[PDB]
Amino acid sequence: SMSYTWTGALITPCAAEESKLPINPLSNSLLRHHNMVYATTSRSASLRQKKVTFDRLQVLDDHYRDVLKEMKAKASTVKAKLLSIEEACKLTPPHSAKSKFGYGAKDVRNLSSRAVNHIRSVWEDLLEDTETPIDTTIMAKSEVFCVQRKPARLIVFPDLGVRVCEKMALYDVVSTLPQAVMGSSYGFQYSPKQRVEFLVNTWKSKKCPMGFSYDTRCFDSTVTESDIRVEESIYQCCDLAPEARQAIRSLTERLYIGGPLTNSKGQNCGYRRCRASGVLTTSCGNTLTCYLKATAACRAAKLQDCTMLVNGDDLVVICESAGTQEDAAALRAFTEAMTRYSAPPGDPPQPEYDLELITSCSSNVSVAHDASGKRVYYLTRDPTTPLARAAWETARHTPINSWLGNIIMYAPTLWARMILMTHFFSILLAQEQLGKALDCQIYGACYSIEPLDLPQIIERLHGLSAFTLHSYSPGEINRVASCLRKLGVPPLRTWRHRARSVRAKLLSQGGRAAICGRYLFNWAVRTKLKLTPIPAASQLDLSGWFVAGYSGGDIYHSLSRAR
Ligand SMILES: Cc1cc2c(-c3ccc[nH]c3=O)c(C(=O)NS(=O)(=O)C3CC3)n(Cc3cc(F)ccc3F)c2cc1F
Repeated sequence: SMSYTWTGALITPCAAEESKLPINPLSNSLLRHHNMVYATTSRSASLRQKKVTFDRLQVLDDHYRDVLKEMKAKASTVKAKLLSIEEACKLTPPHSAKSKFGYGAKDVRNLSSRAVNHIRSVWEDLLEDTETPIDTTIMAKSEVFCVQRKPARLIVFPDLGVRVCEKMALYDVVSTLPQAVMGSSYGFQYSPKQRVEFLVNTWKSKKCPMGFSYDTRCFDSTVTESDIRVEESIYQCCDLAPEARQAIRSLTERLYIGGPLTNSKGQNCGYRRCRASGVLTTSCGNTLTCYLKATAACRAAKLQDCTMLVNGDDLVVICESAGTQEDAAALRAFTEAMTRYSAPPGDPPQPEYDLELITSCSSNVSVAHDASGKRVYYLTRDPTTPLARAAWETARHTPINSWLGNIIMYAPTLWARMILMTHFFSILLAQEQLGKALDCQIYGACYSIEPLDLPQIIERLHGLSAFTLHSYSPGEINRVASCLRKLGVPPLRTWRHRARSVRAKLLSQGGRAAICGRYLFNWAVRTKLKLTPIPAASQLDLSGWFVAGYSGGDIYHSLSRAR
């Protein structure tokens, strides 16, 4: 069946759309080639519609059926809880899209009578009606990139009331079921340090390792109605409250398998028969589907001792080599099996024999040295997108600060320490905003974090070595330096100079600012300050940070104030 059908109505914006990076003094201090930075808009939506619309042909076999039964036997151990309305309301981001029914995210979070009444009505409707397709809005996503232009990605999501109900029925399922089913292969249970440890230990565990990343083209569009019903068959193995069982059944038939598309103007846009990108099950469902197809494809390909690491549609496989020619042929057999399963490749996978050459979750393993000269493995990535987005976020107030998420997740990297920390601490200190909480995203969930709490966050995630790495690889240094020339970012010497300045100012303030000066900027001086465990680090409640993926799932993970 076609992933989408269209009526001809356009994918419309709801307000004015900015596509060019503004010429602003603060962003220009970071990145001077402003014309290279752009944001996607609804103006390119028709190009994306063409790419995501195609017929799916899916052929299932015994390997697929065998793996599915194995997955369901593991799902059968799970007991999932129905969330109360209050619990589901607290998981709603403060800036989540308002309902079309007269209330918004602040009303949901405040448990306003109108919001609660409407959520109760939507819940009862899911329990009573098993078939009426649920309306969804389709919008073009506004995302920033560096040239060499991508068309806008499309986001499809139901109304706020339905999103609260999805949490009630499925938040516990999507949070706990993936690790129960996939075990160590489930990527979202790992912090970046745990992920690098898992990749390095897996790589070194093979007698002669071979690894590859597998890029499915337009994954959400490749997801069939059969895949979404198979995903529900796994959720149904949980012990569930009867209302949760009916809600999951109704949500599957009325929303997850497909439904009508409406634009921002209220016009009928078309019909979807594939994965919606903006529902609570997007991450979990994609992860399960990708794991199932890949596990079965490994068996069809006769790949030896496969270890998968899956995050949604992002897949990396590490296995035992059977020799270069045999590996090349088995990888072609894997691709053929994935294609039969309706997961054809974007670019053909390539066998890799060096762990540092593999890109998974847009990241690669690299090596640096700690204060003792000991080798420390860590995850890095090409810094082009992070820098382009940091420049955008400097010129415009954006709802999500990718720069803050990048400092947290890529804290050990040369580029996050020398450029992102220096730039934003310099600006925030000048604005007396170091203690102002900002929103960022970790594995798709929204968190409100104060920049002054970064040292203890980084220590907990990455260890104290994140503040002592030096002797970065020549390849990594070259990639960063080349990116700076390309984007017109000042060279690393300028960053060191700016860091010494903000470091002095932070130290002069005492308190949490001085802890930022000491730990975050010790790299900038020859006269190193002594770095001991931060007392606040052991007290941090990082429950919920690295449990599951929630991208597109409308999840907020910071504390709700009492009432
Ligand atoms: C080192 C490291 C950092 C991240 C971050 C991450 C970086 C910066 C800020 N905040 C973050 O969370 C994410 C991530 O953005 N997750 S997500 O669910 O929104 C997914 C995009 C939909 N991931 C998983 C992931 C990354 C892809 F680039 C692609 C697919 C994926 F699953 C990571 C894996 C890692 F090894």
